Amino acid sequence: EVQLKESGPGLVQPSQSLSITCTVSGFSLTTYGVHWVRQSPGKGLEWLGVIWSGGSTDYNAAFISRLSISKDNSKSHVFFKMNSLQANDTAIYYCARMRITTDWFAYWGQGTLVTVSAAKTTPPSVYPLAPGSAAQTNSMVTLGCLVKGYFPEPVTVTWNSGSLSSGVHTFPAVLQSDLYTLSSSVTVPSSTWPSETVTCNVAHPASSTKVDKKIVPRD
Amino acid sequence: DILMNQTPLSLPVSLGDQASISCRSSQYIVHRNGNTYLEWYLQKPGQSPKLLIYKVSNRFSGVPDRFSGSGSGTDFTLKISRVEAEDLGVYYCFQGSHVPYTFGGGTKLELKRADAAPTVSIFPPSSEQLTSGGASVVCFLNNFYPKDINVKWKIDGSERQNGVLNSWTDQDSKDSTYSMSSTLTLTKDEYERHNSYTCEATHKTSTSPIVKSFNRNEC
Ligand SMILES: C=CCO[C@]1(C(=O)O)C[C@@H](O[C@]2(C(=O)O)C[C@@H](O)[C@@H](O)[C@@H]([C@H](O)CO[C@]3(C(=O)O)C[C@@H](O)[C@@H](O)[C@@H]([C@H](O)CO)O3)O2)[C@@H](O)[C@@H]([C@H](O)CO)O1
Ligand SMILES: *[C@@H]1O[C@H](CO)[C@@H](O)[C@H](O)[C@H]1NC(C)=O
Ligand SMILES: [K+]
Repeated sequence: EVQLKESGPGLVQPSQSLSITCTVSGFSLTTYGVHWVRQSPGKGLEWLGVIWSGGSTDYNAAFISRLSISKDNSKSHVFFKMNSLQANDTAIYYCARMRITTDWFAYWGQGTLVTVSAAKTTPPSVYPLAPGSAAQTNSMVTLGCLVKGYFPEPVTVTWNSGSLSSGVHTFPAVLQSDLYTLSSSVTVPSSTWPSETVTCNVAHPASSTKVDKKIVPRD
Repeated sequence: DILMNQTPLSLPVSLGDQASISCRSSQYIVHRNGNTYLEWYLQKPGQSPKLLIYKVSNRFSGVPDRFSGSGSGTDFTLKISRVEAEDLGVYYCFQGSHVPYTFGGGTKLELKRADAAPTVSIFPPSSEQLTSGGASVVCFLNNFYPKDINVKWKIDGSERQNGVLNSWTDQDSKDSTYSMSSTLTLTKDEYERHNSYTCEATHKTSTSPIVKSFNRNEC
């Protein structure tokens, strides 16, 4: 009912520009300012700038040299453009009405995850993680899948087609080189495995990859 | 710029506890127009921040009575009187009085539980990965409390710092614990120059580290 809908790329090449459109419904751009904010693990939340009802703007001076905010009152669009992105501009970007006085239109857009990278689309390797031959047994048994060298995010991982929903930790991806890696662990009865099959199902839609990998015990 | 310092960084609590979050500004934050634009946001995982408190003390649309703000000058506080499950997340303070607008570092509101040691599991590289030229040794440190934890890799007696990447989960919905992976990545060639591989976890629960390991001689 009040909505700020964001549209634009989730991937930007180093040195290229990021454009986002914020489509506003539920209040008038000719009465209320719209702000732009980003969130990154390096800097947390950072306010980038604002376009006021009259079209005047304020920018964070650390960005002023490469940032532009404009709008189209008739279409109810606010436009964000930042130039010359570098790896550390990887962040979630938001349009938002904040810093309110009289009104109750304080709402944020759903957020646009922007990754700055020259990486090419690349499917994962899926390596099974089984205990070493030596030794090593006690209840329960923890197994895993290593999902290595993919781009872009995301991948999904389920176990035995989702039967082993419980006892699973699938960890956040980290960057090594210019590609992503993560792992998923699963813990299941020592009596069950290997009498009972355990297979991880990995999906990477961006490469139309679907892989099941059975966890064989090693000898 | 105006500096916004939140404390604590992290706050554990039981469902029904009262909580108090602090935000301190490096200067006075009264806008030229006379208003004090101190705002409080709560963010859940994978959601946009949502406004709780505006102009210091005013509750936003649909914010429960149990939430309240106060403060003046350089000192502001948010207090919750009876924390419910829906209140858990990361709290942020914001000043929109002086360009550039700025956020605090965040305060995480997480659910309290009894201590638990990490369940540590070490996994040698799969034969598949070795064929591909790489060797990732994976260690999982699963289901531990509190969050703080230290992981250390040793190869043939020597601490190994380079090639180690770590990834952490958020607090588990079902049991309220955390889980971590530590992954040591080597080339195949360097993996096969060494025999003993050790993952060592040091945690509040034990004065002795938890040590899992394997030997390649046995692989
Ligand atoms: C056409 C109007 C002239 O005003 C502006 C413009 O809209 O382009 C903005 C104006 O900036 C200031 C000011 O008075 O100098 C300071 C800025 O920090 C803000 O406070 C703005 C507005 O007051 C903000 O408006 C809103 C808001 O967007 O939150 C909405 C309003 O309907 C109202 O609710 C107010 C609130 O009551 C008062 O804050 O909040 O004002 C300045 O940039 C002038 C410029 O000098 C023209 O050359 O342009
Ligand atoms: C961000 O990235 C570039 C990398 O070239 C660097 O010059 C700059 O110091 C960094 N600054 C911040 C604030 O991240
Ligand atoms: K108007």
